Amino acid sequence: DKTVRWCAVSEHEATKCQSFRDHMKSVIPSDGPSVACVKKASYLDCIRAIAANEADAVTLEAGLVYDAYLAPNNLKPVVAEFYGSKEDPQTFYYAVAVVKKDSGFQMNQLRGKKSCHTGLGRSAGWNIPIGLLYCDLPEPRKPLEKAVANFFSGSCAPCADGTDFPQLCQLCPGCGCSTLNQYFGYSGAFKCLKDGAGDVAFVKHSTIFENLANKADRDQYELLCLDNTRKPVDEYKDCHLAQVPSHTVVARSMGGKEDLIWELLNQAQEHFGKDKSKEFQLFSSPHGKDLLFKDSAHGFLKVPPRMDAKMYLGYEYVTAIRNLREGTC
Ligand SMILES: [Fe+3]
Repeated sequence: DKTVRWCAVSEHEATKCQSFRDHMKSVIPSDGPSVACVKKASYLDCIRAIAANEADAVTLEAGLVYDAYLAPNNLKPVVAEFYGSKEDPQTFYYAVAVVKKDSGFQMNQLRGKKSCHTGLGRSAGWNIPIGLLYCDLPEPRKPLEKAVANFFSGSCAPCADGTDFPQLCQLCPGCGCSTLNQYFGYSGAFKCLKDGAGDVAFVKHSTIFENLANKADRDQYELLCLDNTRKPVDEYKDCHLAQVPSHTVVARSMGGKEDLIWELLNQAQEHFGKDKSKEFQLFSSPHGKDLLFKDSAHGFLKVPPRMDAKMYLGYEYVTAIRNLREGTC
């Protein structure tokens, strides 16, 4: 069943990918799916490599799936992550704004505060919050990156160009686009908040639970709700910025190996899915969080035949992104 060339971003993911390869070989027969690992410094290099037929698959944050669809890449989503539980699979999650208790400010008082984002172009960390704050940003609002930099009084926006928009990396110099940057991703943005670098972290509903095991510690944090009030972190269903689509594995439109990608991942979730193995775990890792797949994922679901990015994401989310680039107040 041939080999799937997986694209790992940076060393932590590369290590998890090698383990994935090794463990799959020990359980899957020389007749089944195998995994090869291609290491890149950023997801952008992964999209390039896959379009150039040098790699086959990579799991992309949903907000990045739309971009990957554009030419000359035209990658398509083939396998989606799902969350919650196997009994009731959720193909969406909640974007929330975590803050520290007693910090004294609401959503409409974010101007001048310091922000921690999962990464530029990502759903919860960027598209949803910046989409909501768009008109609050000072003019000229284009380029958006600078308008955001001027709005806050220091930020960490992984993957943003620190040369053109220096304040966007004030909280994480260089704005590294990988786990090499300790403040990259959901847990990285949260650490940026915990460490006291930022005042707010735009992450998902499970993020704080993934980083603080004791409720007493979580009680020192809160969420910013859209009605300009705050609520406990366990009340995200009644205090979130929006619901967004699951992250998805993408592949080429031509000779993309989506059939083998699904076969690989479907067998992988049975052998190494949640609570399945004591040797290897697809959804966790001793090397870090959200490596290759999100830790909050509980399994995979195959994307319908030939579905493209726009259709996968849905009209509501697609409109948001488009309205982020355009915008009018
Ligand atoms: Fe996300």
